[PDB]
Amino acid sequence: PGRGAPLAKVIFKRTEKYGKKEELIIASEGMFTGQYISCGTKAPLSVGN
Amino acid sequence: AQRVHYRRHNHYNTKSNKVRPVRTPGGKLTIHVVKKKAGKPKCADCKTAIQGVKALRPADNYRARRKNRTVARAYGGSICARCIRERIMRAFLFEEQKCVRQVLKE
Amino acid sequence: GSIKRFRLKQRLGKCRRQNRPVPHWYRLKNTKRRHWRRTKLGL
Amino acid sequence: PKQITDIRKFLKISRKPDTTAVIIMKKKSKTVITKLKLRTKKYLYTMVFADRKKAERIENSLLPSLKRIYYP
Amino acid sequence: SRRTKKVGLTGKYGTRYGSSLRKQIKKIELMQHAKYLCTFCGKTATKRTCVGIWKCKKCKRKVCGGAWSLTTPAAVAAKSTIIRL
Amino acid sequence: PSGAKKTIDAKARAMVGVVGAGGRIDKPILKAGVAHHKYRVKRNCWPKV
RNA sequence: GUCAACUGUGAUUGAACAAGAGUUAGCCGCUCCUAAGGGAUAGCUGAAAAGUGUUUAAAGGGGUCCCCGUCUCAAAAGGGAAACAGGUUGAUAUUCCUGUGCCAAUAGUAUUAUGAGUUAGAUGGUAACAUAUAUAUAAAUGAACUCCUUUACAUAGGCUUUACACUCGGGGUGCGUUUUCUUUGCACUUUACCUUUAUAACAAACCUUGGAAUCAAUUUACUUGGAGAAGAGGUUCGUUGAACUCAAUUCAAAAAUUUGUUUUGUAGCAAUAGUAAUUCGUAAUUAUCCGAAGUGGUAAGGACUAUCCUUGAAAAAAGGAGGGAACGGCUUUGUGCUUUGCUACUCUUAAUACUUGUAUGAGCGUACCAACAACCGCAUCAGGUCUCCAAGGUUAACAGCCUCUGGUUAAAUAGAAAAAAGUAGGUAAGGGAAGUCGGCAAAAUAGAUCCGUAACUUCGGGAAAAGGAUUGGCUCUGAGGACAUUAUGUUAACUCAGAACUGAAACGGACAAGGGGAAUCCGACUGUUUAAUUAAAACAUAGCAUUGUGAAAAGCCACAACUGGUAUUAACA
Repeated sequence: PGRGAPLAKVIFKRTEKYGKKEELIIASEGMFTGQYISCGTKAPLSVGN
Repeated sequence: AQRVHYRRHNHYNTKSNKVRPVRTPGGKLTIHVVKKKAGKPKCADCKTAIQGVKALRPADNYRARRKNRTVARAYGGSICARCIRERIMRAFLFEEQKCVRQVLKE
Repeated sequence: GSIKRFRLKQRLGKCRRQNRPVPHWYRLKNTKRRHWRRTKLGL
Repeated sequence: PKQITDIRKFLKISRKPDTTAVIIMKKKSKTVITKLKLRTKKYLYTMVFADRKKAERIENSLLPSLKRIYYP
Repeated sequence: SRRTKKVGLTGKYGTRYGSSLRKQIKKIELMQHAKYLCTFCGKTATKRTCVGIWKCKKCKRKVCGGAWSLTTPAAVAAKSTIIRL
Repeated sequence: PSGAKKTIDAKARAMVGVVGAGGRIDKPILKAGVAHHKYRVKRNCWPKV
């Protein structure tokens, strides 16, 4: 309610530990549930990366 | 008829304090506070209620017999059979693809 | 109100105990008496 | 309370040491009918016998040590 | 429908409130409550479920979009630009 | 989006595409009740007087 | 008991006064948990007092050296483990009593019984999914480490299902009216939790078959479908809570386990308890307790639908899934580990015994009032003061009006008189605002059905405009269902529309209930405000517009200082 922007729930996998971790990202227009999102230097150019 | 009186203490009609009047063997109209409505067990990835599994308050769910709490096949009461199928198919295809790509690359 | 805790309970019984008039057997060898509506305990 | 539909189960419950007493009552003639209520510490079991004579014979034959309770 | 001569859905607001604003509201409100076509499943069931969020009923999938309709031009132009190279 | 130009380090991150819910301030605000609900989840910044 | 004072009159009365008595909980609350919050630690500032609260941390918990990781108080209406019925006292009772139950536990070792598995970890069902009925539905290999889910949520609108309530009609009991008339009026005809409650029933969900356009199925509402509908056959959840062959029995057929007929049962609880009775003794017995159905007032559920530049707490607590650490009993060398030899055993609930501090149920609350005198207003003060239960007739109606159940007939006085004057009221010939700053006051108007409705307007309204008509009682006429015989029957609620007759032309017969029109001026609007002389033309408001500000060395503001707030922020700010 405070934010003007939708939030996006993104699941990442732990790398120093086992199991799945959830982060809270700010949504971008055209983002969707079941989308694969990439983050990093070696990420490809695409919306919401 | 007669009016009712509260019996259960904390005499308010809140969401957890909802009531059925009943007439007794003494012919008296008395009151019972019913147990609260409880959400159903669900498929996690679909976010929807699942077959077979009883819907019970956590007190009743603690006493409940073990057959009632879950489903026998695969990932049991956590996810549904259609969800399980999709994951099995996907898991099968990805391994097949992985080997073909390894053969392909050089 | 209806609900109370041990210290209040004890004190009220104490005040009740206290209120009773002076005994006449002592007298033959004064009083402060409380009336509930007119004088409140103020606890 | 739980009703019982099998004489063999009724006897098998009766034989347990948790049984304390048996209670008998016979109801209104329409033809008469007999409710025999058996008292274990855990529960009061009821068996409905159409014939009083059968019910009474079964009750006498069962454990003659245990207390018998009569409502009239 | 044929009830109103030309006001339409802002007839709910009636005689109260300035007319030009009611016309502006009419355009937004018409866009807001339309059932849009879902790209994923091929049915016209995509509705706005919260301010930036549009869910299709049939396939149960939430697309993040514009405020009053699914898409702005801006995102499309960006999307095409990324695709072309 | 203010029009400001800025020079920043190359390694600083950002997220591809535009923020969701575009056009938010372009629906006409009908009434005072709408303003009450908007500020209800924000703070005691309204009415200004 | 009682009458000194008080009980603004009397008083034997009393919430006054004196003496005593009275509040019993594993199951009802608090008690436990976190929230909005409060207090501290770590620090750091401040002469100290204090200001702060992870912000330069070598501080609390779990496993078998590792992994988590500030603490604590804060809801008697959020979350939350578990009990009801009848009876009982001078005053309490979910607590005493009687019955039935339910809940959390319940250590060690040894016996015993209960089912599993063995020569080490069950099965069914194509499927969705199911399966331990032992007194007792008890155990259906599983460690670290994980991943989920219940807890757990807005508002509005209808539809639908049940319950309680209400009603009508029949039989049965007793009581009432009873000149005359009444095949009558009334009362009573009761049934709880609990038993993975057992089943039936139904809105949904899911699955097998099936393969749909000439679209069909289909709700009050629109919904659904090749990402598989209708159809056909299942299965589940949730409501519910003895419905329905449900269970037992009989005789006939499959059969030397299913279906039809007979006999039982308020499913057990359950009648012995309740209730109306009925006799007898002067405490005991007897007789009774059930067939049809409608109304839709409450509440709960369900499937939904619609809206928000608003999408509407959390944790404690509990459950499910992934994973695959570990692994027979008896005997012994060698080195807990390994080779030799043996095989009713290994698990698992419950009961029992013996040992181990005394191996079951903590603690506090529970009276009465809740203002019609117990609370606050200096006081038995016409003021104020939070929540739920909600009967009949009338009706749109839980309004107003009268009535049954329950309550009351007391209000700081009484009597007698009846003029002025006062005050709350009525009513007035002819006129009709000419009185008075002012139509102020009062009255007129008002409900339904049928007609009819302008200037003007942002075309949405204006609007109940204006302006008309009708409305009782009675006896009918017409229209709207459900079942089952192939055009004919059996049968229920009520609402509508029309025609006569009728009467002091009277009927929204009390009752509730708008005065209207022509205009101007101001403010657009819903909103807000001078508690106790002020509701508006003032404030807010949408709309229009401006300014500053790109971030920890920013804007703007707060702090003594350190530091905060805007900020869980980010120029659509």
